[PDB]
Amino acid sequence: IVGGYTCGANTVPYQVSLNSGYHFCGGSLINSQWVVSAAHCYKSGIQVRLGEDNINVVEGNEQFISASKSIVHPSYNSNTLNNDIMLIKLKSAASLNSRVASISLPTSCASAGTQCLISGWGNTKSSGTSYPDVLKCLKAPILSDSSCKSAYPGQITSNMFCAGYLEGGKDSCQGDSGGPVVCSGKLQGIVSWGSGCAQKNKPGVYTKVCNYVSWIKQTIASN
Ligand SMILES: NC1CCCCCC1
Ligand SMILES: [Ca+2]
Repeated sequence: IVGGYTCGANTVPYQVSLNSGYHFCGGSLINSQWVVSAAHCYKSGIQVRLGEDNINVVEGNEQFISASKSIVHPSYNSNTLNNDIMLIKLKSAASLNSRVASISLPTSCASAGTQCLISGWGNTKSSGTSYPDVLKCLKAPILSDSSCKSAYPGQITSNMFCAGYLEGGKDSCQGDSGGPVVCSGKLQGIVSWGSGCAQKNKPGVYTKVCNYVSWIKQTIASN
């Protein structure tokens, strides 16, 4: 997260770290046994880490649970990044409490202008590289479809939205991939892609979760 702030330990209880020997992506806990992330985060040997603040220190609220299965969206295209969503099932159900909690799926899509909370352990620099270890947060508005399409000609599908600031300075970045965009208590977005981080006229692009609620529920119901 570039241009954000320190969330505070366990203040974002649905935020997970995906670990394969190291943090490589964020995710969102959506029930006791399932996490939503980005398809571009797919890899084998995933351990889901819940209740994290400092990802390099065991602080006492963590639950580490190995993934039993990963399900990338059937129509994920790794070239265009269309349908950038994946589900991860935990080998065992997490113990839900005030610091490890699920986030609600949307019942309706969010509109341009809605303020959202974006979070993660990614790079905090727009040019250099610095990784923070504690969870960072950013409040950002959803941008209009027209401004999003104008920012990225020929690249924005109906399954993507832009959020952030056209002036630059505030954005999600490398390592925030797969993490939450939460607006009014609903998971509306997944950190997906962009051209660099926090660059002028290049806001972050996010997977439009409201398009996938039916798929998420049917998939969970049968797996
Ligand atoms: N806003 C994006 C975050 C996902 C990873 C690519 C960098 C830019
Ligand atoms: Ca920790």
